[PDB]
Amino acid sequence: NIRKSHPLMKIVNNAFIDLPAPSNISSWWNFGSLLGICLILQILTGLFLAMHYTSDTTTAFSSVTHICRDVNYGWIIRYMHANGASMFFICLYMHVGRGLYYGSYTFLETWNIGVILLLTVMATAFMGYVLPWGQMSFWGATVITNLLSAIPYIGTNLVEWIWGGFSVDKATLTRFFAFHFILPFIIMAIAMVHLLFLHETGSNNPTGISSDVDKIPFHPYYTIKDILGALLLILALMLLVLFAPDLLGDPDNYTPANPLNTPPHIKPEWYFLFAYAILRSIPNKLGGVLALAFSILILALIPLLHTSKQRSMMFRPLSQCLFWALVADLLTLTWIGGQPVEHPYITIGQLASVLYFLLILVLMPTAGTIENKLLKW
Amino acid sequence: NIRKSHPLMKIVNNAFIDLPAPSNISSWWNFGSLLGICLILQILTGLFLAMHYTSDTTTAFSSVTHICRDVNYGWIIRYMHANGASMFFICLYMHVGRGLYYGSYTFLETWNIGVILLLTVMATAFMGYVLPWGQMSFWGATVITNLLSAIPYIGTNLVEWIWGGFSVDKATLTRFFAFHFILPFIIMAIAMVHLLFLHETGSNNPTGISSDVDKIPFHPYYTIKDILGALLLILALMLLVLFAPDLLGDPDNYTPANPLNTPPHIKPEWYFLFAYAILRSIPNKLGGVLALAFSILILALIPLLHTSKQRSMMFRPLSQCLFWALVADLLTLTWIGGQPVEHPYITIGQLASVLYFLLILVLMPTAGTIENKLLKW
Amino acid sequence: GRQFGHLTRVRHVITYSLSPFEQRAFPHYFSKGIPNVLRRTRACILRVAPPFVAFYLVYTWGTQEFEKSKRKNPA
Amino acid sequence: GRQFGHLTRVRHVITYSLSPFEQRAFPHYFSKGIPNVLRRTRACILRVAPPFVAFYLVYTWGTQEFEKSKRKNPA
Amino acid sequence: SDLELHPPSYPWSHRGLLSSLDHTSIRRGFQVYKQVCSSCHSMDYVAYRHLVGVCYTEDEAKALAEEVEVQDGPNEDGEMFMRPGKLSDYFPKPYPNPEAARAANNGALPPDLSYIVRARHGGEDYVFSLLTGYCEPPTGVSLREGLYFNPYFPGQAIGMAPPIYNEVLEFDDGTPATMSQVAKDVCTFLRWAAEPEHDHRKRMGLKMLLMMGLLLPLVYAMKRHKWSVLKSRKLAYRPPK
Amino acid sequence: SDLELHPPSYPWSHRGLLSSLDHTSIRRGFQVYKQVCSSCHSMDYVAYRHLVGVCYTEDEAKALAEEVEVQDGPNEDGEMFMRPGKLSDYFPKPYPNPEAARAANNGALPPDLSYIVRARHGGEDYVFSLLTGYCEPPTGVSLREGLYFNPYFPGQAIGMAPPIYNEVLEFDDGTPATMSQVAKDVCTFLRWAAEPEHDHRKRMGLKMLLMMGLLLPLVYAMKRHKWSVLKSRKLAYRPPK
Ligand SMILES: CCCCCCCCCCCCCCCCCC(=O)OC[C@H](COP(=O)(O)OCCN)OC(=O)CCCCCCCCCCCCC
Ligand SMILES: CCCCCCCCCCCCCCCCCC(=O)OC[C@H](COP(=O)(O)OCCN)OC(=O)CCCCCCCCCCCCC
Ligand code: HEC
Ligand code: HEC
Ligand code: HEM
Ligand code: HEM
Ligand code: HEM
Ligand code: HEM
Ligand SMILES: CSC1=N[C@@](C)(c2ccccc2)C(=O)N1Nc1ccccc1
Ligand SMILES: CSC1=N[C@@](C)(c2ccccc2)C(=O)N1Nc1ccccc1
Ligand SMILES: [Cl-]
Ligand SMILES: [Cl-]
Repeated sequence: NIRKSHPLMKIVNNAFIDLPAPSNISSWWNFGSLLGICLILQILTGLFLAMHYTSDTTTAFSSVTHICRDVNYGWIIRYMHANGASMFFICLYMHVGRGLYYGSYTFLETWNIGVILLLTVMATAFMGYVLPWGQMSFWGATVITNLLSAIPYIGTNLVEWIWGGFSVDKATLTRFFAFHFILPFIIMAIAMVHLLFLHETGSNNPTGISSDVDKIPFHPYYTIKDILGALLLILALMLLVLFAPDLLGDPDNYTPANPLNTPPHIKPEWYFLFAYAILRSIPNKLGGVLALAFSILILALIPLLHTSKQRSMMFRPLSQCLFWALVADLLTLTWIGGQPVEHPYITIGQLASVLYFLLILVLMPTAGTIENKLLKW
Repeated sequence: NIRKSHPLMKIVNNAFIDLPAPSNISSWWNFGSLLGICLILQILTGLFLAMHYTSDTTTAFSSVTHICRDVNYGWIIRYMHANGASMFFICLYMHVGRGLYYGSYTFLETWNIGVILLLTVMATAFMGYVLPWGQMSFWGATVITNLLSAIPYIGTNLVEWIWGGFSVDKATLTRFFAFHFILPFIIMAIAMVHLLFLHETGSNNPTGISSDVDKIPFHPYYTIKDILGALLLILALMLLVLFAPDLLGDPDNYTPANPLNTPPHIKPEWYFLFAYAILRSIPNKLGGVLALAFSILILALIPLLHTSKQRSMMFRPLSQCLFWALVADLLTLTWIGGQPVEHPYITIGQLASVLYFLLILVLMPTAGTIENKLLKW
Repeated sequence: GRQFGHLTRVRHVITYSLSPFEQRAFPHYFSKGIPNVLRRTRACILRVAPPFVAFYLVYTWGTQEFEKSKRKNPA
Repeated sequence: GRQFGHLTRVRHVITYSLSPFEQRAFPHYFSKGIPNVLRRTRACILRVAPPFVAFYLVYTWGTQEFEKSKRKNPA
Repeated sequence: SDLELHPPSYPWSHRGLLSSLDHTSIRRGFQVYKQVCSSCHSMDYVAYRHLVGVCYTEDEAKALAEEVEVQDGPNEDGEMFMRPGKLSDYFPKPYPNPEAARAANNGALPPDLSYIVRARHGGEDYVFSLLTGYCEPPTGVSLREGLYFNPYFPGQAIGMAPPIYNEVLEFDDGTPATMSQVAKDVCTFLRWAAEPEHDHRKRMGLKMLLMMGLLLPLVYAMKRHKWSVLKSRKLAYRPPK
Repeated sequence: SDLELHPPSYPWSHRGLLSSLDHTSIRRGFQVYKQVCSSCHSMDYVAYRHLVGVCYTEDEAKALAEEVEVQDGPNEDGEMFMRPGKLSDYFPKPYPNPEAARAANNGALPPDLSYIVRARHGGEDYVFSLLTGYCEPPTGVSLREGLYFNPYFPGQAIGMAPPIYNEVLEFDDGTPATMSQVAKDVCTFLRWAAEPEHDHRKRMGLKMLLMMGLLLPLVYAMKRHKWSVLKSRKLAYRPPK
């Protein structure tokens, strides 16, 4: 049998064909491969955009226009790439939520580099949104890069060193395009290490109980379910591309960047609004920035906060409710982030901001200790 | 011992530390790692050039100028990248010559993808030399892309489809920059499969005889020899960068591209001159192109031409002489390729061109059959 | 990695299975399917719905206040 | 891959080795080194040199012809 | 920081998910832009050739390009000169740069209109409501000379005088050039200017929905087919006693 | 397709591997370019600020930039206008485009000189030999009016009249402005124009050679140190009998 002994097809076999997998993993386990597909789509649409895009402020806005009007089928490539990025962040957030609800974070190595995979995608989509060089691109790029000015002593030096000047200008757009090109390949490399550590143990499953007593081969059972899921992923993408391309995009980005005046109200893309809300919830520069970093780096210390003698929340009602109060709370912070710093959105943004950190750090750890005592162990 | 059980450091251990290696591999085995170093240098210098380069004909010439004059230490980055590419081709040609002289091609899988690694580097350096958009860049790009017009029936369609127009223009320079960016990462991926198949067997050695009876660990013995070799690789590069940057570069490339007249005599970079000579040795369009393709794809069928009962040429004097007549013959074709199609360089170019294919296909196969009979087996 | 034949230990467990060409891929899809969906939502609705209703009430109040907070008063 | 302890079979072979801090890294570098380089070049020069001398003769003749082939003749 | 009134939703014939633009109204809308708007507003990203096969023939669009003079050159003497437009020329800019534009428009800058529908919330609903929504200032608001009251513009004070009115032009097909007619036609054209792919994307969207309506249940059926071995499997535990 | 005569190698003081440019000769060479060459030849890639700290002070180079007038704008009225140069301006182009240049130079195009030494084989040896190498045509060659014989130019017929001669300018430091002097100074400046990094790269080159002369034998010594275990190992074969 050559499938099991060829040094190249051996690694494919042990990952997609004869890999033992649990027999009961639900649709929430489909998002791992949809992330891979999303990445592949962003490579290909991204690559075919880079063959017609130019990286300088004078014609960066116009080269994207040139794609949507003049090159054959470039407008569809461009909206696939724009909406593909948003589908990427849908899958990312389901992927993480699956890991929290069902306790998959106990795979420390897999989980802790998963956090790294989250940061690098954010850094990618950030440096992608700058490239069309619209108004939102420019000033969104200005707010973000100035976060480093809050670091004491060395702040301004790192910002102007990143900028290559005294503000985001021609030098930034060129290097950001270079970074946006190369990072998605680094991502693919780390995603391969994601799987390598994963296969060390195999998948968790909805129950949190070892599935060694009842495994099925990945092929044909999860190859076909991953196809079906991908076909629903294409459906989601194409509905956005072909019936609502500017639903998630802001209108202000359709006016060339102006370094002299801002829009009266700026809002990130939806997938960053929850974190922008946390930033604005503090009337301090360095405080807001640190609260923004810990908002995402909180994931790295979830495994240290596991108190339950059970792994999944499937059998933990009191943790379920606190889990869904976090989704609603995160859905609240997303709403505030899309609204102007005005009454009562300000005070709401602070209460939802505490509730975020309060749930993860206090309410959920102690909630697991209670239900352990309710079960007499 | 964690070095042997951590799933990540396991693969490093079995490749650079505890890997058994022969005890007698000479300096000709140093060029494998120097290729890796060369690749890393071309990534880094390449990346830091891409942060200041612009990809459109109007300012593509000027952005490279902008690097060599205005950006801190960009002129040294740029000559490292230009001369790094030439060092890459020195190492490539030593690497292959090592494989032929010592018979390493019997590793079919490793060898046959090595051929693929040669083609992709040529395709990279080709699409790199176009980017500065000088005269040699433009017309060298014109001669090459028109090779596809020789394919019957579908020729012109593939050329104009590659071009994105009716000649090499703005659309080509943009996609060629995109291809030049992404290909060196594909190379690194295939270089990893190069090693994977290699480690299946381990290294050959100067004698062609199995070294299982006498192996030494790669560390510290070949880690230090690879360092020493790399330090001589930096020496070669820096002598070119800091004392002779325009020795291999042609002067004509310092005038912006002109799509209306050619230079009276065009010459590729040195690492393609032997093959350009083979192309010009035939007064036929499709004939010259096919003779050019087979000039490199001849490597794929070397293993089928092995007749000797011995593996290395170390104990085969009659093959040694034919091997060095090939280096001289290749050194001859390099000279013709750098000279204008005029008497007597024309007829010399044809005799050296036959001698190339005559040696590989006839003289060396039968030369191995003789020396087998001289040794009575 | 991990292989079949080295996972765990099992004894005295029998599995009966039918070929996929001998049975129906959609058996009682609506007959047994809908009652199962009702049981599944019934069993979890009280754990999921409240926090999202709580969000709905904050969302309408906050906009209702903001939408009129910039109205003018006679003073 | 391949590991130490699974390579091959060897019997009755003894290896004596000295520590690298007990001996000299350049022992008789010129005393024994140069005569060995002479033996090595002597042993291979006849197999390497001729084809590159053959190239040298073609190279000078071809340029010598070309360099003067475009000179003018009285006719 | 003023109060805002957002535009209502008008029933454009291209509003529906599968509904194409009305190309006769586009044709009329181009005529509005040329005669009325092009003297203050640029369209830097639309060329005469884009009209071919949408609302004018090639011969019609060629004749249209030659009705204006554009700069070309250098010639063999190094001088710039003027010639009639061709299909490859972009629509002439009314001003060389925005600084001249502010000086010619009491300090205000008429924006480029290539993307105007996409760069403002409400699209043609906003533009239609703005053009047709001028009215006298309410009691207590007194605008400085040079500015005009328009309740849909942020701040309600806009530097553009009402640009359209009854009979500003006559349409080629005899349609009464009422203010509302002119607004409807110019708005349809501006949608096309900002999204020329509009009709083609909806045709693709229809094909995408139909293929998905086929492929989703078939792929679902393949999943259920393979999985049926497991979904109907039966287990029994028979330990020794 | 004519016969060629290649230039000999002159002993420039920057010829050696470690030898810097002579910056007084650069200074004189800039004066040649400004007064004589800049009226026909552009230098699109050199700016006044590049002179600072090489051959002129900042104050000197600023005063030099203000000696010419350059275009700037728009102002608040949308008009272009002229102001004196500043350090950030590139050297003024003599013609707006090459078509005007051919018309002003009997059809020939004086190339940009920013890179001239690097875009022709022989560099300053070629340029020095060309400028100083004009002579009467040999018997039997009759050049059309407008063209000038120069044996170093390909084809021996060049569209540039001899541009330098005794006393075309006076140098600031009193140096006799002989033809050969003028050629030597302008050639040194043109090398600097094409390779401003010249001196710095040689200083680095010296440091690179010195570090390599240290690191190569030390790293060699580490290799031999580890390998000595193997290079002096002794083997013995003792089979049973
Ligand atoms: C940091 C990023 C912030 C960005 C803001 C994004 C906006 C949020 C918008 C909300 C969308 C919610 C998606 C719909 C979820 C419905 C779940 C449901 O129907 O069933 C509950 C299910 C219970 O099922 P059991 O597994 O317990 O057992 C089954 C026995 N038959 O239990 C499960 O299925 C739960 C599995 C996990 C669900 C994933 C959703 C969470 C998304 C964000 C999490 C980020 C946390 C850092
Ligand atoms: C396709 C690309 C074409 C591009 C044109 C490039 C221009 C060519 C310029 C020529 C440079 C030659 C480099 C110098 C080689 C010197 C070799 C020598 O000194 O020793 C011969 C050696 C014999 O040693 P043994 O291994 O037999 O045993 C040793 C016992 N003490 O035997 C060996 O060491 C030989 C090992 C292999 C040498 C590699 C050189 C070949 C380069 C091109 C080959 C391409 C073929 C397709
Ligand atoms: C065709 C009849 C026209 C349409 C459609 C629009 N205009 Fe104009 N315009 C003019 C000026 C001086 C301005 C700037 C006003 C300011 O910045 O305060 C404008 C602006 C617009 C806008 C932008 C509205 C916004 O930013 O929200 C739109 C949508 C617009 N105009 C539509 C001047 C003139 C003008 C000079 C006499 C003419 C003929 C037109 N505009 C015509 C049209
Ligand atoms: C400073 C004294 C000068 C130097 C140094 C050079 N020139 Fe000129 N130049 C002029 C024309 C009309 C041409 C084009 C000639 C042709 O294409 O046939 C040139 C060209 C050159 C070249 C190029 C030589 C080559 O291509 O091999 C060089 C190196 C050169 N020039 C050096 C005209 C004029 C001119 C107008 C009166 C002046 C003042 C100068 N050139 C000055 C210099
Ligand atoms: C580009 C980014 C990513 C890719 C391509 C990716 C891909 C995958 C895939 C294919 C799986 C196995 C199949 C599955 O469970 O769906 C998986 C599992 C997992 N991932 Fe990711 N992932 C990414 C990011 C992340 C992030 C952001 C996190 C957490 C913060 C994470 C943590 C995990 C964990 C804990 C598992 C194990 C789940 C289980 O087996 O129960 N990964 N990932
Ligand atoms: C995970 C991978 C990626 C993500 C999430 C991503 C995301 C994005 C986003 C959100 C934009 C903004 C689009 C817009 O506002 O119009 C963008 C633009 C762009 N991306 Fe990417 N991208 C990825 C990979 C790539 C790659 C690999 C390339 C090229 C090789 C690429 C090339 C481009 C280009 C040229 C643009 C500018 C054109 C445009 O704005 O549409 N992207 N990207
Ligand atoms: C980017 C391109 C390449 C890289 C990075 C690379 C790297 C390496 C390395 C590190 C080794 C093992 C160490 C050594 O023998 O030096 C090796 C061995 C080998 N390579 Fe490559 N190589 C490349 C291209 C090629 C090419 C172009 C060929 C042949 C046409 C080739 C054929 C081989 C063979 C046959 C071996 C086995 C040599 C032996 O163990 O005796 N490779 N390569
Ligand atoms: C094996 C890898 C590579 C090789 C052999 C290579 C080779 C070359 C060569 C020969 C040139 C022409 C330089 C000149 O004539 O001035 C060039 C230019 C260039 N390369 Fe690469 N390159 C490699 C990888 C890369 C990568 C990975 C990047 C970017 C991420 C890159 C970016 C550039 C750019 C921007 C230029 C134009 C600037 C210039 O001409 O110096 N290269 N490359
Ligand atoms: C660079 S502009 C930008 N990039 C995005 C896509 C991004 C930011 C951060 C991380 C990932 C992606 C985003 O939402 N914005 N907008 C924006 C608007 C206001 C403030 C900040 C960003
Ligand atoms: C694209 S111009 C070019 N690219 C190079 C670096 C190259 C060509 C082919 C393969 C690898 C690298 C090269 O030598 N030339 N020049 C040149 C001059 C005349 C004819 C062809 C090429
Ligand atoms: Cl856009
Ligand atoms: Cl250059």
